[PDB]
Amino acid sequence: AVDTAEQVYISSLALLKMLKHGRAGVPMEVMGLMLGEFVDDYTVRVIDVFAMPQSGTGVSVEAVDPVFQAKMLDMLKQTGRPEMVVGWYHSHPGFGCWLSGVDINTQQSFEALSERAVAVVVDPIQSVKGKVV
Amino acid sequence: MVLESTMVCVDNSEYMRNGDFLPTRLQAQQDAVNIVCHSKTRSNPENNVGLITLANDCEVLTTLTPDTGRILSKLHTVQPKGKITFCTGIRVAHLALKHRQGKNHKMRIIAFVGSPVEDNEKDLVKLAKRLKKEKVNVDIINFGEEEVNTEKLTAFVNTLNGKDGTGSHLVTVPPGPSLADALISSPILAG
Amino acid sequence: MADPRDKALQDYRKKLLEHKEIDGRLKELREQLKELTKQYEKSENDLKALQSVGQIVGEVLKQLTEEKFIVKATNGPRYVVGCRRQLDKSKLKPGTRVALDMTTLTIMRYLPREVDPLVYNMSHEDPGNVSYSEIGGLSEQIRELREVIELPLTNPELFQRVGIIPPKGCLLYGPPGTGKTLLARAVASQLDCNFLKVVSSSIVDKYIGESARLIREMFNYARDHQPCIIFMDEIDAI
Amino acid sequence: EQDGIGEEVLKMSTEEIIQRTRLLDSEIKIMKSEVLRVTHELQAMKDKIKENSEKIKVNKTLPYLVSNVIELLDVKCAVIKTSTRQTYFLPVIGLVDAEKLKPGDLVGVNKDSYLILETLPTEYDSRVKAMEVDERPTEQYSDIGGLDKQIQELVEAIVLPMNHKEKFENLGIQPP
Amino acid sequence: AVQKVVVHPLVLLSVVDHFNRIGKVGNQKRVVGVLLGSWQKKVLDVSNSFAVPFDEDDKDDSVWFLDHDYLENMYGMFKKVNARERIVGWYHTGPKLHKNDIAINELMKRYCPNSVLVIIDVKPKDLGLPTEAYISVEEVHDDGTPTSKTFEHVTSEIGAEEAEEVGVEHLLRDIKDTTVGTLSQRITNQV
Amino acid sequence: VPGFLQQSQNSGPGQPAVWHRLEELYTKKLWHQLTLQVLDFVQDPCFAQGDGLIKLYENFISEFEHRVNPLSLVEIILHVVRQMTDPNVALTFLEKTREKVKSSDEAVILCKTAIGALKLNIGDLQVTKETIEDVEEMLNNLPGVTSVHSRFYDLSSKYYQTIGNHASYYKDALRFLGCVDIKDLPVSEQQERAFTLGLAGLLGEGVFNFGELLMHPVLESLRNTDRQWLIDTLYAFNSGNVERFQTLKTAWGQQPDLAANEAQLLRKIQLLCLMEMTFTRPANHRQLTFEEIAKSAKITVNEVELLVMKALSVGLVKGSIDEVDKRVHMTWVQPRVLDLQQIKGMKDRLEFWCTDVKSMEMLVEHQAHDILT
Ligand SMILES: Nc1ncnc2c1ncn2[C@@H]1O[C@H](COP(=O)(O)OP(=O)(O)OP(=O)(O)O)[C@@H](O)[C@H]1O
Ligand SMILES: [Zn+2]
Repeated sequence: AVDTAEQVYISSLALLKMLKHGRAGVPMEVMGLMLGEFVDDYTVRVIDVFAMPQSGTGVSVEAVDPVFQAKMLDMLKQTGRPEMVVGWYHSHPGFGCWLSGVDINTQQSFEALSERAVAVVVDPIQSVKGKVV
Repeated sequence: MVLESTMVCVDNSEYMRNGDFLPTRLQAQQDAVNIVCHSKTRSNPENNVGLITLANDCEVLTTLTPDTGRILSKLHTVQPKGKITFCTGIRVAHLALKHRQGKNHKMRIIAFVGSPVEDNEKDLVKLAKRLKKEKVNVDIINFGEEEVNTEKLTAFVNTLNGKDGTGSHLVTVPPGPSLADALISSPILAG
Repeated sequence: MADPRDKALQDYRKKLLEHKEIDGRLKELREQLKELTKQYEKSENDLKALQSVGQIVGEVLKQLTEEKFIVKATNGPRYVVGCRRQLDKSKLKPGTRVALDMTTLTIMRYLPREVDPLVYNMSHEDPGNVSYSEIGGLSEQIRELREVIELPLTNPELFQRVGIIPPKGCLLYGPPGTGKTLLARAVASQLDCNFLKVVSSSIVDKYIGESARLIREMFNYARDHQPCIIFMDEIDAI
Repeated sequence: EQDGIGEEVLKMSTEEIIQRTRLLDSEIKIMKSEVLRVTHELQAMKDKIKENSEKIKVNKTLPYLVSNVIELLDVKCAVIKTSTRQTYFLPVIGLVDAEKLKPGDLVGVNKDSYLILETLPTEYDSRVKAMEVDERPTEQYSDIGGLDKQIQELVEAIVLPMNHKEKFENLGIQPP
Repeated sequence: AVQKVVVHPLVLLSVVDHFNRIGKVGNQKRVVGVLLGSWQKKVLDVSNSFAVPFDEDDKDDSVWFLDHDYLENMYGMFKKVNARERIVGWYHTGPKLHKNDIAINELMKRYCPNSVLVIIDVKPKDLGLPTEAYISVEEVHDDGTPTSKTFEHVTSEIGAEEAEEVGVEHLLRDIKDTTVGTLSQRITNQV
Repeated sequence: VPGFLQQSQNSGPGQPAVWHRLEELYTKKLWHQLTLQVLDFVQDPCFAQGDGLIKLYENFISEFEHRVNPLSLVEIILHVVRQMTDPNVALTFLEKTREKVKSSDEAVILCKTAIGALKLNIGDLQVTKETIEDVEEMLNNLPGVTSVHSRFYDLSSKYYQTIGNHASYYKDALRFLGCVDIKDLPVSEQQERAFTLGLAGLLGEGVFNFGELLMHPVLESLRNTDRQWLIDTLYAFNSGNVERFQTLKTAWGQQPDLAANEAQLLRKIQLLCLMEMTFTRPANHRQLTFEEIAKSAKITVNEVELLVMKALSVGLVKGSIDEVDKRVHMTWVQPRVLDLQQIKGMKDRLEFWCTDVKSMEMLVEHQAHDILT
């Protein structure tokens, strides 16, 4: 009853929604939620990635609007497919990738509410030559 | 408390601007839409009321939505200048009943007919046997001018709910003054 | 029922008191809606103005190749950037001033010159709206002075027909109170384009090279703007 | 009022109960159709201007930055020099207009977007601040002895220009 | 007056996403959604899109339904999260189109004046066949023929900006076909 | 009021069975089956002498009307005021009926056409250019009436009796025959429809035949019985030959408006035969000499050069003229309609082009497969 080595299955349109939203507001720390499907114990998939309306706070638990998300998720139940969130994302253009002071707290709030909630960090100012970090 | 999908159907054909009533028939059918959406709301606020036309095009003007403030703005300046087309009006109302955001409600259609229909008896019985295979109850209410006890309407209302069906009341309005008391006696509670 | 001359005379009077009553407040409802659209336009103008990145101001040192432009910011390091698409690189003269992107760093928009808001104050002021009529006993001196100023800035064809180049300017020396500052009102009221007023006493500073920097800054505004007049009072100080 | 009576006298059954019905029926049916239409359009636009004034408020952070306006262009466009010796430029200014500003103003600047949103009433050197002397005690003029002519000639010189601002304008003179 | 469109690759795969979403229970073999745009001057550009539940009865091929409340909700959300992207038209798949596409277009021109559609090809991907686009034109027909609609074609392209090609190139990683080739790619280009 | 229709019950065959239906539908306050029945009364091809009795009833409708689509109201009042036959007051009557309804229904557009068609008998210079232009300005945002263009076409046929209207008339005659679908009137007027169609396209400045009339059976299925000279002279022009017999037998048969235009139509066939005789040769040896044009267009040597200067100034060809070999070069740039017999060889030269481009592709793929990869 412990982790061994998980494998994240991302889709082609998932990362494309990540780069365009990250490039969109570069100096304002874009923030959205990641939607997928726990298929078993230690493989996890994500096909559909949506964004969240940001605020003056920035990347935090407070920019996550609960009434907007459940209004959004309900409208996704009839069109396409209904599923449950499996994590979140944010952008750190100032550096590489590590979990910030408040990124670790909203991680704890998500893995206490949802199951494990993997957090994705994308550096939009680095994905330039032929590679993404 | 009952969960249904109320799909009111209006008529904006050219035979609506006669005004045999003491008010305008458009105003008579407008207040008819008013008193039925007030009825479906206070009975259960979880239903939805949406208008549909059928004359010269079945344009979905308002979506089948639980809000009513949009519909009340869309009752005005309807411009009745088309020709009544009733044959596809059932099939376009059922396709609205298949596209629903919740597959838990019941299915009930009420219709306002203020113009004579010109359709084959084969077409209505193919549509009536289609509503039997789909278990859909449609009400037919006549306005304005009406030939009394037409064959095409009476055989359709019979074949819509046969062998102890719902009780879809075929309202026959008089061409006299004849206010909304004929429409709030049987059908508003006993559909 | 029937057709009288009394009841049908009173039939519409109980009605005309309603049809203008329902019509009168409609103009109030349309006007309030029109102001609300004007308020909505300004709110939407505030929404579009909310997303502004801001552009780094820098200057073009030189041009390396057809896409490589050695530029430099006002305090920061030097960069090698290019242009967007149709930025007309032949105009990018080595010493012009541009606006760089914050993140891409490439050239967005070139800027003509600076203003130095110190000498902004020596531009914007009203003379007097005076009209050669608030001055007396001086028409010999006035017409002679207007002759050398107005004619090059209006009609240089007379100076072609002679050939001779016009001269720069005049000196208004005189014992005080004679009305020598009153003329500078007059020439800056009529046929004014760009009139600078220098007090020639405030242009000194405590730092050793700053006064010379002010002078060249005054003359580049004079080359920025075509025909322009530089009024320096009291040459006796400097 | 004569035209409404004269159309009741000559004819009786042509345009009495016809002219005074057909244009009054057409008027009220337009007025009924527009009294809910303009109202529903009014209320929906009050919501949209509320949601935007909400959204401007949420993005409105408090910590600001002072700067200095250098210039102003149109092909609207303004040059900002911050207090960190850093120069900036925008296509569009922000919440304040282009025609209410001037070079030399200490506007409040966002730390990230660099947007002009505040005015910051622009103080200066402390020396003339030290020269501002308010709260002048009322000294009664009768404390002065023997110099009452000069008192009046002063009061004639200054106080009447302060009070009678329009007596000196219609006469054709200028107060010294 | 549209020269040409240039939608990113974001909606291209999407539709195929939504076509993969419906194919478990769907028997419609066509996916009709709503195209979003950012109309700049004369050239058109699409970054984002979404779908909407749409069915079409094969009988009488004239009966359709669109959910506009779901359109009014989700577009207002997209404008709230991103106040750059707006409506420009719609899209469907399948080369053989059904004849209600005029009826779809004439309704939603109350949204977009220069309404435009893009046809993608989910199943045909073997020959050289990219996306295809039309324009909403209302003329007679030519001169001496009865009056008609006559869908006019506008040319298309697949543009590609920065900051997505790095996301594109890193997903290819199979042949990748580097620029100017050493004489063997050029012959295949001529083949 | 009901006594007025009882005393006006006469003057129409079989009175009471339609007048009892008229007075009952009067009393049911409907406006459509009544209006169809009034439209049925006016359409009855009689002397229709009860204009003074129907104008009071059409007045009596319009008093308590306030409900009816004014289109069919003015569509019948144009039949009423035409039966009254009084142009002194018909203009003031029609301008009263136009101003009394200024609603959202586009009924002014057919009133303005009803102004012009009644006014284009006398004094036709002062408002006539204005009353034709106001219709074409007000034919926007709605290609769905088809009566306003019909009434616009009717006044343009009334305007055709002028000095200069020949090119715009023929293009208008193509539009109206396009917007109409049914024929709904016998051939005894349709034969003069196609006949004045044949003249206006023949007396056109730049319009010679233009095509899209041999395909439409609106002329050949209506005049294959009478006046065969006009069908044949359209055939000799689409064939492009001079055929001095047939182009003369039309000059005998049609006397008026052909005497002052006969040398013009000789000029038109001399410019037309070029762009088909260069189509007979499929761009192989399109350097043609002056001798073959002089043989085909039966024109002398000293006039082929004035001929081809005119043809280059028209714009149907942009070729060159050489005289060091006296051979005229032809770069034919203005296409037309063609029949299926000339489509056949055009489909074959596509297949010849197809089977060569394919065969050369097999040769490249065979040769360069080993370095294709
Ligand atoms: N000759 C004159 N005619 C009319 N007004 C005069 C004349 N001379 C002076 N003034 C008045 O003087 C004022 C202008 O100041 P003025 O130019 O006299 O100072 P100034 O001569 O420049 O003094 P200084 O030479 O000490 O700088 C004006 O208000 C004007 O009314
Ligand atoms: Zn982070």
